[PDB]
Amino acid sequence: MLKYKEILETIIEILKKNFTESIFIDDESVQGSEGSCFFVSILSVICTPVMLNTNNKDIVISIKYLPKPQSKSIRMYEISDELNKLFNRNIKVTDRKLNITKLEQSIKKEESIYVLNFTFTLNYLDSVYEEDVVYENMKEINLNLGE
Amino acid sequence: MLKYKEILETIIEILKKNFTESIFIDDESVQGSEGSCFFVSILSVICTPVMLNTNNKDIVISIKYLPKPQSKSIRMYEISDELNKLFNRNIKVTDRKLNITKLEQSIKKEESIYVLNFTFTLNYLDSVYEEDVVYENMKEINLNLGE
Amino acid sequence: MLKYKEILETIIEILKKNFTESIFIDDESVQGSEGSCFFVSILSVICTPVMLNTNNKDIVISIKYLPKPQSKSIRMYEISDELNKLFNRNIKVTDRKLNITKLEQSIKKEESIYVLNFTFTLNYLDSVYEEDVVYENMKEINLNLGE
Amino acid sequence: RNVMSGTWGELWLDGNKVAEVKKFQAKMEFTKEDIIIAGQMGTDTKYMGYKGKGSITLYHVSSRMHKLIGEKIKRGSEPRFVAISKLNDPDSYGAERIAVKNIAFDDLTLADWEVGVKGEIEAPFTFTEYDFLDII
Amino acid sequence: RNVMSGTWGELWLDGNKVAEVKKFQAKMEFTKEDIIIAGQMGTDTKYMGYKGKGSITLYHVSSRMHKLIGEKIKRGSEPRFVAISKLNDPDSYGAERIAVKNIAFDDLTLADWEVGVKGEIEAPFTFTEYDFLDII
Amino acid sequence: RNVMSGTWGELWLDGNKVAEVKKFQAKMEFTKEDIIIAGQMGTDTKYMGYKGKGSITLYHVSSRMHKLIGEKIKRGSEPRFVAISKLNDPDSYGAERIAVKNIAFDDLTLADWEVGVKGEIEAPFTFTEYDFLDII
Amino acid sequence: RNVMSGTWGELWLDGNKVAEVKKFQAKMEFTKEDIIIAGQMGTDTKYMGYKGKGSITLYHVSSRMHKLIGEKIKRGSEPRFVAISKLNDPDSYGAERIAVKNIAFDDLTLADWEVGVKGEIEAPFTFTEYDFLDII
Amino acid sequence: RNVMSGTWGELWLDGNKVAEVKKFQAKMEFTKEDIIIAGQMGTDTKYMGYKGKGSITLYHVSSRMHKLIGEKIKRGSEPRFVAISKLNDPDSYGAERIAVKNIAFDDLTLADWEVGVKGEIEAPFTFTEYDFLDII
Amino acid sequence: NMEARNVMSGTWGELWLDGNKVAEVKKFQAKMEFTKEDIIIAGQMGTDTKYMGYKGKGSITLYHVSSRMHKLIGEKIKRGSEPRFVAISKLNDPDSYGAERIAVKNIAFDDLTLADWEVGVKGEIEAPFTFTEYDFLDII
Amino acid sequence: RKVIIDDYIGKVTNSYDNKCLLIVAIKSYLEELEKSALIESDSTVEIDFEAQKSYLKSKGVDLSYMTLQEIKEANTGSKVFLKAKIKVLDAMEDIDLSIEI
Repeated sequence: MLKYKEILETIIEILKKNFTESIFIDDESVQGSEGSCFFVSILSVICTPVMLNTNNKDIVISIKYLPKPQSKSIRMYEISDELNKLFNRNIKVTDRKLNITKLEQSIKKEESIYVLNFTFTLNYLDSVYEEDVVYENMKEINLNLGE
Repeated sequence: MLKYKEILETIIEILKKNFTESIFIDDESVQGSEGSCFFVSILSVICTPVMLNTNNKDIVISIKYLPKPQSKSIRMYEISDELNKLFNRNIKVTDRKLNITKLEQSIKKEESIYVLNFTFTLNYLDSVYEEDVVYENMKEINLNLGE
Repeated sequence: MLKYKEILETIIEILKKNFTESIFIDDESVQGSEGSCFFVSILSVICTPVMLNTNNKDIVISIKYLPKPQSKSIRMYEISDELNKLFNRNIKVTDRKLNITKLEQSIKKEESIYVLNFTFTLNYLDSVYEEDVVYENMKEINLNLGE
Repeated sequence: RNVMSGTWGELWLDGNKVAEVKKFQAKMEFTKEDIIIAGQMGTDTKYMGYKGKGSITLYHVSSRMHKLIGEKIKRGSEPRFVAISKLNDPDSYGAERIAVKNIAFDDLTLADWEVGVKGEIEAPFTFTEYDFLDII
Repeated sequence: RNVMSGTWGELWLDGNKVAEVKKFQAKMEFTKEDIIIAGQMGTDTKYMGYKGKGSITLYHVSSRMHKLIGEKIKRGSEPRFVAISKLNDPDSYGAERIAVKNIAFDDLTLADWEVGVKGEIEAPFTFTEYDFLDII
Repeated sequence: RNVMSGTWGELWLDGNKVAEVKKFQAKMEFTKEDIIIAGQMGTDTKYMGYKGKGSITLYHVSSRMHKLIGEKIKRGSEPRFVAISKLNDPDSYGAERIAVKNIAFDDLTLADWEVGVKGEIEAPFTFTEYDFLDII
Repeated sequence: RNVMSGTWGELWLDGNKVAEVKKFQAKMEFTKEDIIIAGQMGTDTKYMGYKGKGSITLYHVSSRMHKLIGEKIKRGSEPRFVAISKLNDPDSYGAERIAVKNIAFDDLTLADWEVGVKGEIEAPFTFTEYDFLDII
Repeated sequence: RNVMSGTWGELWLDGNKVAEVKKFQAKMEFTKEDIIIAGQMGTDTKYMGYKGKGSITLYHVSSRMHKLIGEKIKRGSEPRFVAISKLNDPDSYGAERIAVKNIAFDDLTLADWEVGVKGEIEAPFTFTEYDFLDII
Repeated sequence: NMEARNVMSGTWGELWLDGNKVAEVKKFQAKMEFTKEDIIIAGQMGTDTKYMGYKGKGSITLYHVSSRMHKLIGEKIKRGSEPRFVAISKLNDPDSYGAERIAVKNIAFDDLTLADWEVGVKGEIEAPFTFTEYDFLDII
Repeated sequence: RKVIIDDYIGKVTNSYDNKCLLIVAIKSYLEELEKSALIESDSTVEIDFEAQKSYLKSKGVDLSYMTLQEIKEANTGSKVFLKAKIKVLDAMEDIDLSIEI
């Protein structure tokens, strides 16, 4: 199928190319940072079977910006537009393009500071694993007919 | 009927075969562990009568992964795929196969650390116990007819 | 009518016969216990008038199991099945049988430990009190007819 | 001032008190014909008769309707009944009773049940004449 | 007093017990004609017959209906059956049974399924005469 | 005991397996005429024939229906097909297959789409005769 | 495998690209007659023709429909158009185009607005013949 | 690009500006006849006329409709009016105006009110010819 | 005895014309119209009738599958010779008490339909006839 | 043979679904022969159960405690067993006529 690690790596690489601030995945590193660090995680995954062999996946991906130094909220408002410019229609992961159904963003205060939370959802259909027995071609067909 | 202990044992055995990290069922042991331990429990069970003798059961099963050492979130993202690869369509418990209606997964922070929560629901019909009196076959039938 | 004390006594007696662990009704006793104690209570009662003289009652009854010693969660999973074996269809209270509409069970952590919560609802119709005046039979009937 | 609540409702059918009754309803529908009169834009109507309609809704405590009408319906003779409805809310000032006569039932429900649902029976009927007792 | 719950319902079809049955229902609908009598505003009705209708709803455990009627329907001969319904709630005082005779089914459902949905089959029927056993 | 779930459903159309199929349904509806017999209140019915009806629902993965019937519909000749439906739930004891023959489709959907919605196609059809394989 | 999403939909009307289009739909409905053949219970059908139907839904950005058909409708001559629909989802393997010819519109919407609601226009149409480009 | 919002809508009726107007709507519905041509499966249509329909919805600020048409309706002479609708969203590039002529109203609402609800009046109308001003 | 299922249905009939089975048959009807004259007898108010003979009439309606009716009589009619045919009708309903069969003889047709069609309408051909004799075969 | 050997030999995988497809094809062929009145009606084509059972017993298969459906689903290597039932009308060769005086 398609691996979540690959999606996370692709998004992290895009952010690395387009921004100069560091990108972290675990909370300890963002706590230990000196300031202006990103945070990337996969919020939730929902799987529903629509066919015998295929599932339907909705993945919500969360991006966080936490500016530590004072008077950097204007930097957050600048960064919002640059983030918006990248994730418009679809992204390409392992020679496959996945749609982006909607974008959501909110500015809320966490603990003692305000943070920016940028989210979007991916929708695509994927196939479950199965094992198929191999049969050889038909060679002899016996047909006996009676009363 | 079908016992919940058997379902839990089957899932624990599957996880034991497919993963090298330890599996625990209780909170104290996962607290006392040194790191990278699993947690398996049955979240909820709903019973509804659909016929005279049968009930309808929906069981939600929760799997947790708590990586204690730093910089193990990428390990969590790796483990998500391997967990996904196992529980696609159905599982076999006591020569009976139970369907998996949907899968759900979320990454949230609990206390001071982030954890992975993998859940899915099983749906099957099961029969309640009853006691039936035994009767002997009919031997003599009396039929008197009048006005 | 039918008294709630009788229902609670019947359930407590059933649990006493079928289980060896102690059964308590008040929180102080379960706090003071050394381990592996039950807890029985009536969660909520809803009364709705469906006719002039009768009401409709929905009673939700809660059973709790709190294993104090370490490594007793497997005992909790064993006890779940034994509880399920008893409350399938109906219970008999004061020569009257009351239906069990649905069953619900959940495993959640309270304070520092995990507990098992087993609930079910009873549905039956019951009559309100009234005082009826007694009249004597008709003896004399006067009928005068005119224009 | 208070409006009567339907909780205080009692029904007598064929001289027997109906212990279980969820609701009762009886209505008289008129018959009118359009008449156009020369020189007038507005259209007038002439009243030519009326019809009586109603229904009952009661819980399936017993087999009342069968014992009432079952064998006679098969035989070919249709019975007629009289029903009395009383509505006396203690908050309101007075009570109200109505006698409905020459009742005929539209249908008969032999059996109807579903898993997890208490049984209910509703039987529509048609009547001809009514009488009023204890008007408000 | 308690009202019978439909959880305690059993059905016998063609002398075989139907293990899976979600609901059962049988009704008799009367036929009436409006009659207007000179000198009376109220309109009366004359009872001229009746019709029997009903339906079953059962889970798709097996292929019962096909084995019942499939080949005979193609051949051109329509079979008739007898069904028995029993409703015995332990809370209520007594039980109730009805025998429905001369049953004919309206349609046949060869196959019906959807992803993520358990199959259900419902088959309406029409009957002529009924008999009553264990009247409450 | 378990009831077969529709997730385990496969369909073969014209000898080709249909990979994408959301639901399948086929039904036989009977034709009856009311007959009134002198001296009897109940009304009886006579069976005169049947009609086959059904439909499919499949995702818009490819242009299957056009390649099937589009040019022949314009030319003036209507093709007929055979469809096979298989339902095999592993929990249930056995499987079930049906062959539906002499299928004719009611309509053709050239294009249908909307912003933010995955495409779905449903095509009703009528059939004449059926054959049964692997009865449960 | 992925199912095409309608977000990637484009429409050309009368040789001009329609920038705003919410949904597009075109269907062919067949005409059938019931035929009963002696000695057979199943009823067969004969195909006698077809009709083309569809509609568009687009935002009220400009006055396109009026400039298209308004004066000619009053004059007494009805124009016919050709519309092309393209559906190319990048996830899916290929694209699909259809040419719909001899289009005639059912109605014209002069003005329609409400407080707090963005305007939308939907115009049903009927067509006769279609041609296929870039089949999948 | 922006789509016009209906908040910026103004209506002139009979040369007087209608201050309170919730929505306005006017449409032309065509009349078509099915024509079958020998040798063609597809069915064509002939356009034979059109009908104009619409409605207004306005708050019950004053008694406008009565002062407009009440006495003349009773007298037996039906008046005709002209209404102008203007839609000018500042975000959009231009404005749009339409003149609707030969208007006749379908009904009159003398009074309509309910406890706790602000009054609203809606009056459908039919028109014959329209003229266009300030086409976008 | 009497029951709804016993009533015969028309779907189960079939017709043989000139020894060849006709499969595209919609309906078949035969009848015998008696001839009676009113006679007034002195002293009695009620009029009485005397039977003198009968006339046979009928018709056949069939789908326009093929041009069967032309090949029978089209060329013979122009030359001046009129052919006579024999038809057999069998009505066999599985529910009813068996089947009844009747042979209708000396059939002469009333008209010939060269062409009849309309756009959007399926084709049908109906032909009325007259006969003189009949037999009973396997009457119920 | 022009239906069986021409196409279904060496060109189609031996799976139970393909067996069902072949059965459907053979039945559809037999319907045409029935319609021409060559054979009688109600001719059935289905899997030869006994021959398949014997072949399965020939190899190392424990036929006990196996469902009939489980027996039919078994893959018999590269051979297919089918059985058909058709009826043919014979000519008149004997007559028994009775006369009552």
